[PDB]
Amino acid sequence: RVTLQEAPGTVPPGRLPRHREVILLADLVDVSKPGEEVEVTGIYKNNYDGNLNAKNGFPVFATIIEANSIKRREGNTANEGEEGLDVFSWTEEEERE
Amino acid sequence: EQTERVFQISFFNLPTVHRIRDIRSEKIGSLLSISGTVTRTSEVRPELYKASFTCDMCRAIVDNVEQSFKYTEPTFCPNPSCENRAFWTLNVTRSRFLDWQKVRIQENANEIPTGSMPRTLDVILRGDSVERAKPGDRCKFTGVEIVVPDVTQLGLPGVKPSSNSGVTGLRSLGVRDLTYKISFLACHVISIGRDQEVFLNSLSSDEINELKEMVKDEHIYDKLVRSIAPAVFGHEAVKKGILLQMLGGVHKSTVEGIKLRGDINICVVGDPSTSKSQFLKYVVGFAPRSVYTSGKASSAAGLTAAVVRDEDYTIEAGALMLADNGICCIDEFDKMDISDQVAIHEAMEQQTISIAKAGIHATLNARTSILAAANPVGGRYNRKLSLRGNLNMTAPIMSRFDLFFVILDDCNEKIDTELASHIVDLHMKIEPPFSAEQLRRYIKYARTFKPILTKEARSYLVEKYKELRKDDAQGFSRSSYRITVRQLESMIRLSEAIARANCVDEITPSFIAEAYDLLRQSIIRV
Amino acid sequence: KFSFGQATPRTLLGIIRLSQALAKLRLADMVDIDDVEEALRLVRVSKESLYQE
Amino acid sequence: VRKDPITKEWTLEGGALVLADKGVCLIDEFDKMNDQDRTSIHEAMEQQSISISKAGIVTTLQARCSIIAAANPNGGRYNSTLPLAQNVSLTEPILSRFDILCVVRDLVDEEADERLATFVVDSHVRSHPENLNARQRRLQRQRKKEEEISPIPQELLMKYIHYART
Amino acid sequence: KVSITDQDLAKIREVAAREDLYSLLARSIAPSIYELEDVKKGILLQLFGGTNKTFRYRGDINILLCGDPSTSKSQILQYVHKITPRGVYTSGKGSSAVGLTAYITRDVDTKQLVLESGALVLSDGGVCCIDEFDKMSDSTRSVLHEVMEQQTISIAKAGIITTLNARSSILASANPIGSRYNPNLPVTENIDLPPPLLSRFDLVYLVLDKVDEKNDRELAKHLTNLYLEDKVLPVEFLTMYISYAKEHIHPIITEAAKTELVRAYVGMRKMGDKRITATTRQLESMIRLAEAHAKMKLKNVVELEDVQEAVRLIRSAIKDYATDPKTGKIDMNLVQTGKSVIQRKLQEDLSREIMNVLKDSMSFNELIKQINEHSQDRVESSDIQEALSRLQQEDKVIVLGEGVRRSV
Ligand SMILES: Nc1ncnc2c1ncn2[C@@H]1O[C@H](COP(=O)(O)OP(=O)(O)OP(O)(O)=S)[C@@H](O)[C@H]1O
Ligand SMILES: [Mg+2]
Ligand SMILES: [Zn+2]
Repeated sequence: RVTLQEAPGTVPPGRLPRHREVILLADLVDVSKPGEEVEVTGIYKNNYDGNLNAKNGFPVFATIIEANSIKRREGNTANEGEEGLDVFSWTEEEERE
Repeated sequence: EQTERVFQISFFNLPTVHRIRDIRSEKIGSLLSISGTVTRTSEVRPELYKASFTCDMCRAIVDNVEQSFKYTEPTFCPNPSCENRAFWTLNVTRSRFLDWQKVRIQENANEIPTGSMPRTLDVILRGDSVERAKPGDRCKFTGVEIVVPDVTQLGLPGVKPSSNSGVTGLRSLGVRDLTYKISFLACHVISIGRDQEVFLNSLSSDEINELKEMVKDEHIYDKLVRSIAPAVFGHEAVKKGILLQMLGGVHKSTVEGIKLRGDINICVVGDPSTSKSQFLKYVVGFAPRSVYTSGKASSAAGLTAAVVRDEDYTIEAGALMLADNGICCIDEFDKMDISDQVAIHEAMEQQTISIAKAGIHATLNARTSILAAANPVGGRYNRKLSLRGNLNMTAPIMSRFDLFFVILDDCNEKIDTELASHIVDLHMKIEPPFSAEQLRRYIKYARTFKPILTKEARSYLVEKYKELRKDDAQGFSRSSYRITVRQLESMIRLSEAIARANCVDEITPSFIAEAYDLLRQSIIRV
Repeated sequence: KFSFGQATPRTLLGIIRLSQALAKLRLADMVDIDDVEEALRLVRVSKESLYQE
Repeated sequence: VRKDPITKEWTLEGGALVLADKGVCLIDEFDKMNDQDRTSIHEAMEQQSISISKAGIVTTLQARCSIIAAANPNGGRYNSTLPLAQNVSLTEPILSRFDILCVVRDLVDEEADERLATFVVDSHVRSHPENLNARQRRLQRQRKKEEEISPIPQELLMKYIHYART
Repeated sequence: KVSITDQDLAKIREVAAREDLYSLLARSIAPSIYELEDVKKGILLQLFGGTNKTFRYRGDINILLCGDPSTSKSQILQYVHKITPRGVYTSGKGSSAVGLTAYITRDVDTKQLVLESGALVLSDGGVCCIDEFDKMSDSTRSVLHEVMEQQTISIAKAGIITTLNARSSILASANPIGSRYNPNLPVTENIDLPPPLLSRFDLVYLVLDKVDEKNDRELAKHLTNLYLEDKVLPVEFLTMYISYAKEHIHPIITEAAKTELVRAYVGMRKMGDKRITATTRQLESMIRLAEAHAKMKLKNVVELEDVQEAVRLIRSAIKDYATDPKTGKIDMNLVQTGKSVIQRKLQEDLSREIMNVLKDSMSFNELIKQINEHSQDRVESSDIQEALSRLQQEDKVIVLGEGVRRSV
C-alpha cells in the first residue's frame, strides 16, 4: 500500500498537497521507491469505513486507487510525448538497429 | 445506460449577510449568507446520497434508501421470504454519491472584537460548489444552517461511542446521551477577496470595438508607453521596460528538451528618493498573478522555498514561486545578502528551484519575471563609476537581468517644480491615453501573438550581437565580461516583446534595432 | 566619569521612597530634614560605591 | 534518518545519491554549496557507498552514482594566467575525484561570435511553437526538426545509452 | 458589566470656534507631561491624519520618538493609546501581549489551524503605538517595512495565502544605545535602526533631557508639584471629537495651498543646492500634515495657513533629527558624505598601494601594515576590506581567498 502525494511541481504554489493511498497487488510491489515521482494507472474505488464517518459526521466514504500500472517520471520530466511504461525499454527491432 | 440526474438548487444574493458571531440556534433550518475567511479545506470525498442495498439472501434489491448523518440502511426486505434485519451488501455501482468537502472558516479580521479569539465554523460543500473556496480567501457562503449530531453515540457498524449538555432517551440510544454541533451547509460560495480566436470569442462586442481601435492605431506603442503607471512623472524608459516585461517573450522549448527562457527581468537601480517602489507597486497592483516582496526576507521561507518539519518535511512556497507565470516584484534587492543571491541564480535563468534537503526532493517551478529595485551601494548613485561599481551584485546575477534602468534625482531647480506640481496635483484630484481596465485587455490580446524572426531579422540580430561583444571586449586576451550569449537571447526576447506591443506576428529589423538600443543604453553607463 | 549616574527622575522617586521607608521605621510623619539628609547620604554613598577605589 | 511518525522508531531514508543509484547525479553551482555539505559526497563519489551510523542505525548504503557538477570560478571569470587551484575554492580531495575537469572559457573571437550567434538564432527560430493524422504528422515534423542538428534521434539515443549501460 | 448627541455637536462647535483650539488640544494630549509642546502637536496631527484619498495613498502620519530613554517616551505613549479609539499599545522587543504580526497558531483546543491577526492589523484607522522599537527582531522589522510601504500584510503559511489590510498608524518610541542619547552623534548611530526603516517616518522627534540648571529647576519644580498633588481641558471629550473630525470632515486641498506647497518643497531642496535635503516622500507627508490640520478645527478645506504650519513642523523635525549641517541622507543611508569620502579615499589608496608594491600582492595583515601605520591615522580595519569590495566590482584588484590579494 503505497501512499501517493501530489507532486510539488503540479501542486498550486502555496497550497497544501492532496494525497490518496494506492494498493499495489502482486507483481507491482517494490516497483516505486519512496520519494520517487510516478504515474499510476488504476481503478479508483471507494470503501466504507466507520472511522471516517464518525470523524466527519456524514455518510462519507474513503477512496483508494487499485494500481493497474506504474510508470516512473522522476528524472525524466522533460520526456513527454513518449509511449510505454518504460521510455528506456527497447524492442527486438530496436536492439537490431 | 440511463444516468439519473440529481439537481442542486442554489440561492444567492440574499438581502442580508450574517457572520460567525451572529450564529444563533434559532436560525437552524434557514437560509443564511455567512461570510468568513477559509483557513482549512478537506479532501473531496464522495458521500453516500441515495443508497441501494441488496440483501445477502434472496438477492432482493432495496433501493433509494435515504441516508442521514449516519450509515442508515434498510431494516426489512420487500420480498416476504427473506430474513434480514442487519445483513445487507451495498451496491456501490447502483448507489448515488455526491462530492463532499468540509471547509473550516473563521471570523474576518475586521469583525473580531479586540482580544477575543476568532470564532470558527465548519461549512459543508456539496456538488459543484466543491473546491471553490481555497484557504485564505474570504468567501461569502450561503445555504441552510443545520446541526450535526455525534454519530458515534447513534451507533455505527465499525466504531463505538467515545467519551456539553447531552440529551438522551432515544430508542436507538439506550443509556448514552446525544450532543449536537452547529455546522453550515453551503449551497453556493463566491469569494469577495489561449488562441487569438478563443480570447476574442470570450470578449463582448463593445470591448471588441475598443480593441479594434487599439490594434489599428498608428502610435499605439508610444501611447502604451505613456499609459503605463500614469501616477509616475517622467521615466519614459522605465515605463517602456515595464510595458515590455508584461508582454514577455516566447517560452520556446527546443527538440532536445532544453527549455529556452521567455521571461524578461528588469532591475530599476536608483537613488533613494526616486520612484522605484511606485513602479513595483503599480506592477503588483496591475499585472495578474504578481506578488510584491522585499529582500529583508520576512517569512521563514526565503525568496525561493524552504522545508519545515511538522511535529516529516513539507515545502514552504517562497515569493519566487507564488508569482509563477507572473511577475515577482522584488524590492530592496541590495538588502538581501550575497548568501541569499546564490539561491535565485537558477530561478532567474533555468526558472526552476531544486531542493534536496531531507527525505524531500523536488524540482519546483518558478516561471516568473523579476522586477528588482536595488539601491546603489553607498545610498546615492555615483556616476563616476560603472554600473558594476555602484551595485553589490556580481557578474553571474548581473548578466541574468535583461534591462538595467538607472534613475537619478538630479538637483535641478526647475524639475522639482514639475514634480511637486504633479504630486500635489494628484493629491488634489493624471490623464492616461488608455485606462487600466482598457489596457489590460490589449495586453491579454497581444500576449496571444507569437512573433517569428524574418530572414533579414536574423542577420541583423547576429550583426548587432557582434557589435555588442566587440564593444564589450576587455583584457589582453579579449575576454568578454558584461556581454554573453544571454544578451543575444535578451535581444531576441525584447524583439518578441516589442513585436507583441505592435501586435504584429513578424519581427522586423527595426524591432531588433530598438532592442539593441534598449540593451546598449543599460551598459554604456560609465 | 562613568555615565552610569546622571541623576534621573527615577533617582528622585527612589529618594522619596527611601525617606518614606525611614520615617515608616521611625513612628509617623518623621520625614523632615533629618530623614532626607540620611536618605541622600545613602544614595550618594551607593553612587560612590560604583566608584570605589 | 528520521523518527517514523506512526511506529516511532528511527528509520533510514535515502537522498539524491541513493535516488540516483546506478545513474547520474547532477549538482549545479557546485562551488556555492556549503563546505560541510559538499564534503558529504566524498565517500559516495569514490567508494560509491554511503555509510550511516546515526541513531543506532549502523549500515552502509550503496550509491553507484556518477556526479556531473557545474562550477563557477572565483570572481565569476576564469583567469587563464593562474593555475586551476587558484581559480576555484575546491580542494585537492574533491578535485581528484572528478575524472574529467572541463574548463570553459568565454573569449571574444569575431568568427566564433558570428558562428555562435548564427547557431543560437537558428535554434530560437527552430524551436518556435509556430514552426496521416495529427499524431504521426507531428512525429514526422519532430523528426524533421531533429535531423537538422542531431545525427542520431534522441528517443533512440536514450534507449541506446540504456542498452549499452545494462 | 461592572468593568452621537446634538449637545455633543454643540460642544464640538464650541471647542472648534476657540482661537486657542490647537494649543488646547496639545495640552490635553499629555496634561501630566511638561514642555514637549511640538511633540504633542505632532501626535495630535497623527490622531487626525490625512484624507483617505482613493482612485494607493497612505493618508496617515507615522511618528517615531527617539532621544535618550524617556519616561514620557512611555507615559505619552499610554496617554495617546487611551486617547485613540482603535489601536493597541504594544512592545516591539517583548511582544508578549500581542505578537505584533499576523501568524498562524494551532489553538490546541481541537488543534485547529486558526489564523490570529497581529497588532498592526486590527488597528486600521487607529494608532498602533509601538514601544521599544529599537530592540524588536529583524523578522518583525521586515513586517514593519511591509506594513508601512505596502499597507498590507501578506501571509503564505500552512496552505493559507492571503493579504490582510493593515492601514494602521505607527507611533513608535525607541531608546538609544548606550547610557543615553548623544546629541553630537547622528540619530542612526545612536538609535540602532536601519536607515530605510527610519526614513519611513513623517515626523521623528528627538526627545532629549540634556542637563542645564535653568531648565532643570523648572522641570523639577513641576515634578514636585506632582509629588504634592497625590498622596480647562477636554480630558475625555477629545477621544470622540477626533472620531467626529475623522468621519464628518474630508479635507480638500486647493490651488493656493498647491502653490504654497510646491514652493515650500523647492525651497527646502535649494537650502543646500551637492547635498540632498528633502525628498518626495517628505513632500507627500507634508501633503498629509496639511490635510490633518484641516481635518482638525473642522474646516474640510486645506487653506494656506495649514500649509506653512505643516512646513514649520517638518522643518523643525528635520533640524532636530539631522546633523548640524542638515543632510537628509544620513537618515536614509548610514554612509554619510563625511563617511563616504573615507571609503572613496581608501579604495584609491589601496589601488595605488598595491600598484607601487607590484612595482606584488599580500593578504590582509600586510595591507593593514602599510595603511594604518603611515599612510593615514589609525583608521578602522573593516573599511579597507569594504573598499576592497568596490575595487573587486571595478575589477581593479583580485582577492585570492582568505590570504593574498593582487591586481589583474
Ligand atoms: N517621478 C515621480 N512621480 C511621482 N511620484 C514620485 C516621483 N518620484 C518620486 N515620487 C514620490 O516619492 C515618494 C517616494 O518614492 P518611492 O516610490 O517610495 O521610492 P522609495 O521606495 O522611497 O525609494 P527607497 O530607496 O526604497 S527609500 C513616493 O510618494 C512617490 O510617489
Ligand atoms: Mg522602496
Ligand atoms: Zn431479501
